[PDB]
Amino acid sequence: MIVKRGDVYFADLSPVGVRPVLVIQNDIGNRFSPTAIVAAITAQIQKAKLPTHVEIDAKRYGFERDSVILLEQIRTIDKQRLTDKITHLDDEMMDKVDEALQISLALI
Amino acid sequence: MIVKRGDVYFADLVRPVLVIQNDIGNRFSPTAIVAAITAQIQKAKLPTHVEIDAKRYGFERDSVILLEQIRTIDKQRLTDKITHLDDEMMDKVDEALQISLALID
Amino acid sequence: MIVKRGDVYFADVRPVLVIQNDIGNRFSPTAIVAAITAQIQKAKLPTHVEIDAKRYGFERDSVILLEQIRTIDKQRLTDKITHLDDEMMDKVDEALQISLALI
Amino acid sequence: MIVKRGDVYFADLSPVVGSVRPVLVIQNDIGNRFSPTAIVAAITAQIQKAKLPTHVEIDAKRYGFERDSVILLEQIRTIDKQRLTDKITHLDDEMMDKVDEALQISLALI
Amino acid sequence: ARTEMKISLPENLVAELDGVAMREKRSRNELISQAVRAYVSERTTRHNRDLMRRGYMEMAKINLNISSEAHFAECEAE
Amino acid sequence: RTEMKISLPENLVAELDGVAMREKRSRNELISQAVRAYVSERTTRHNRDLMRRGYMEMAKINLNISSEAHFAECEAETT
Repeated sequence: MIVKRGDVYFADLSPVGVRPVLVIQNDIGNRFSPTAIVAAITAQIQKAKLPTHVEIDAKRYGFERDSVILLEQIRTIDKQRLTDKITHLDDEMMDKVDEALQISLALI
Repeated sequence: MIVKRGDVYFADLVRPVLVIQNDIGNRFSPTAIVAAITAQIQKAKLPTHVEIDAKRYGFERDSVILLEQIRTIDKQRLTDKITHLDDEMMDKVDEALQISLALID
Repeated sequence: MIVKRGDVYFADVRPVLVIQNDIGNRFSPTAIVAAITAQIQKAKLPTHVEIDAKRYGFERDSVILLEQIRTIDKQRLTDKITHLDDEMMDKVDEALQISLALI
Repeated sequence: MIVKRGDVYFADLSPVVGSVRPVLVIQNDIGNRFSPTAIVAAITAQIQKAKLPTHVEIDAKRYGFERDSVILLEQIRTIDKQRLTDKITHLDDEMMDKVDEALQISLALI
Repeated sequence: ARTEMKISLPENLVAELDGVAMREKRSRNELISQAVRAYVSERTTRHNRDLMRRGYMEMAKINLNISSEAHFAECEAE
Repeated sequence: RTEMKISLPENLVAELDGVAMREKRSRNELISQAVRAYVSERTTRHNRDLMRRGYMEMAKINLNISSEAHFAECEAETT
C-alpha cells in the first residue's frame, strides 16, 4: 500500500477499538518498510491544550466532529493495521504538525 | 519522577529505551516517548540508526538506536536508569530523528 | 586546585576548615583556614562549632576553633575529608563574627 | 598586656629574638585580654593603593608611618601576644569601619 | 526603532548605567533596549513553561487511556 | 530621578504589555526593574573580574608573607 506523509487513516488496534491516526514518517520509509510512524488523534477535546496539539476542523476535512492531533502521542505500527484512508492534510496543516513535533521532541 | 531527555532506562511488557521527549513533558505527564534500543546489531549503517560502543556510556553491550522504532507509554514502566548520553551523542540522534520524521531535506 | 568555602582538608598533619570567599579560593595562592581539634568534644566558647563524627565521617567527635584562624599556602592542603552544609556553616559564621567583633 | 581591637603593633616573626613587620589587631577585646593568642591582619608597604576590596589604605602623615601602607584583610592569622612589641598607633572608628567591610568580604560574611 | 516613550529611572541607577556604558562602549538606549528584551524573554519563557505543565496535567486521563488502548499494536511492531 | 526618551521595537513593547496586563504592573515599573537587574548583573560580573585580577597581582606578596609568618602560626596552635 502507498501511504503518504500527511495521510490520515483509521487503524485497527486489536490483536487481529478503531481510531484515527496521522502518518508522519518520511515517504521513502512509508514505501519500502513494513512499519509506519503515526500520531494519535482524539475527539474528546476540540481545542488545543498544548503547543504539541494541532486542531482539525470537521467540515474542512470531512470529520463527524472537530478533533485534535496529539503530537505527544506518537508510535510506530504495522502498515497492515491501516484500513480506510480518511483524508489528507495540506501543506498548511502539516506545517503546524511540524512545529508541534519539534517542540514535543525538543528539536528546538 | 526523575526522567530526563537522553536518559536510558529499562522497560516492561527487559528492553533498553532512549527517552526522547522534552524535559517538560517528562515531569508533568503520565506518558513518555522513547526510542527502541537493540543489541542484535553492532554496526548498523543507515540514516535512522545511531551507534553506541559500550566502552563509553557504562554499557555492557555494543548497542544501536532506532529512530524508526519509537513508542509512547506509561511513565511507571520506567524502573531504574542506566546512563545519560552526552550532548555530542544526542546531536547524532536528533540528526537522525529529523530524517526519520522528515523534518529536513 | 578547586577549594570551596566549607571544604575541610588535611593540611601539612591536622584537619582544617576553609573559610575564605570562593573567588579568592580560586585565583589566589593563599587560603584562610580555621583549625580543628579533637582534644575536646563539646564547645567551651561561643567561638566553637561542634562536629559530629558519624554525620561528617570523623573518627572522633571534634570542634572547630574560630579563635584559631590563619592563612596558608593552598599547596599544603592534601586530602579533602568532607564538606559542611549550609546549616553547619551558619554556626561557623556567627562564631566568626563574635571572634572578630563583627557583632 | 592590654591590647585593643584597632591597635597596630610591630610583631616579631622569628623563633625567639634573632633580629619585624607591622600588624593590626582585629580580635574582640574580651579575647584580647583573657587569652594568650591574638588574631591579626598583616600590613605591607610594597603598595600604596588598594588593589582589592579586601584592602584598607593607611595614610603616612595621618597615622605616623614612614611610608603609605595598606592593610591586607586577605592575610590574617592568630599569634602569641608576646610577639607584639611596639604599639605604633591606633585606628579611629572611621578606618575600622573599612577594615570591617573588607573583612566580611574576605570571609564571605553577613 | 519603532515606538517611543517616556520613563523615570532613579538618579543612581542611571549613573550606574552610564558606568557600564562608558565601559562596554554602547549607548543608554542600546542598553535599556537589550535589558527589556532579556527581561521579557525571561518572563515569556517562564509563562509558557507553566502553561505546558498545566496542559500536560489536564491531558493525563486521555493520554494515558490511549497509550494503553494502542499498547498491543506497539508491541507487535517490535 | 532622571527622565528620558527611548525607542523600543514595536513587537517588544507589545510583548512587554502582555506581561504587564498579567502581573498587574505598568511599563515603567517593568522597564525600571529590568534596567536594575541588567545593571546589577553587569556590575557584579565586573567586580568579580577585578577581584581575580587583583588576587593574581598580589600572589608574590601574599605568598611571601604567608611563609614569613608561618612559624608564629604553628606556635600559636597547641599552645
